Amino acid sequence: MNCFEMLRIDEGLRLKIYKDTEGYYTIGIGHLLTKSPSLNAAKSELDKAIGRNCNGVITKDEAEKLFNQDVDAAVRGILRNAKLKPVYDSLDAVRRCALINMVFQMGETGVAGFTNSLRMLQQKRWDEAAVNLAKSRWYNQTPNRAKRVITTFRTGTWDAYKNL
Repeated sequence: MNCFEMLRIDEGLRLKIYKDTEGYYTIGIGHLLTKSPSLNAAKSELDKAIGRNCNGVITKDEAEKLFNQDVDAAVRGILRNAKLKPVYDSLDAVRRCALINMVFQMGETGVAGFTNSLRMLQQKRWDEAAVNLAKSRWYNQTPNRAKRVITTFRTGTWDAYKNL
């Protein structure tokens, strides 16, 4: 399992163009196509991105391609972020997925807020970090997702996602 699978489960994968909460044309795992109100413009952007005639429908593999670009852009930001940089730098691959997961959820700025949690994570105090994370506002609002993410930080495995 990789990052794609974790997010496919927490956020959801859509193979046909859809509108998000706000009305924007999206696809894959929350991959924004365009802020234009046109379905055609949306399809046009997809074909560009794919490099082929899709008519608004992609394969899993393709979505994965897009998800990775999205992931790269997130990381690039992380790496220009003093508080986040050393933590990401310090985590293993699995654990890096969990952090990304958070970024995707609440943005770069929201995660930067977990001052302490972050400190513990960079120090490999997994449990304390998990304890710490559970006091957030985030943990109370999206508790299923948050439990799964914390469990990943705590164990360094995909156990939370095993039978999903």
